Amino acid sequence: KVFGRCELAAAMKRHGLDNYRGYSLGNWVCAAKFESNFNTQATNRNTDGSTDYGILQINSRWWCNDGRTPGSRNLCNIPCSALLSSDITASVNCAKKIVSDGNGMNAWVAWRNRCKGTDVQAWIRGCRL
Repeated sequence: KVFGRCELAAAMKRHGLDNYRGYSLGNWVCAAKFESNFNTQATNRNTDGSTDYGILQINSRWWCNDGRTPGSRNLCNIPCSALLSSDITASVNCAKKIVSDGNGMNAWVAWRNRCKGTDVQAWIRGCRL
């Protein structure tokens, strides 16, 4: 599914992402915009055999179980396929762990390249949630 800008903002807010760990809602919306273009089915296969999944392009190396190494890593305790659901619950809950892992939102390259240092409030402008 491809979310609308404010539709996603509303959903993320519903899941308590607004100001989570000091990161305003606009940061999360901006991140999704440039990581997957608001597409929950977005998948990115890296040249290392790993894959980034979903709306927030979470990498399979550490955060989910893709069936190749059960019992290993999988810090979010979920099958990577769960990150491809139209229901963003899994992606959001896993993102909360990622953002608390010590590198803030810098764990998302698209965010650090196109969102960081900008007025992310623009991403929720007109949403009046």
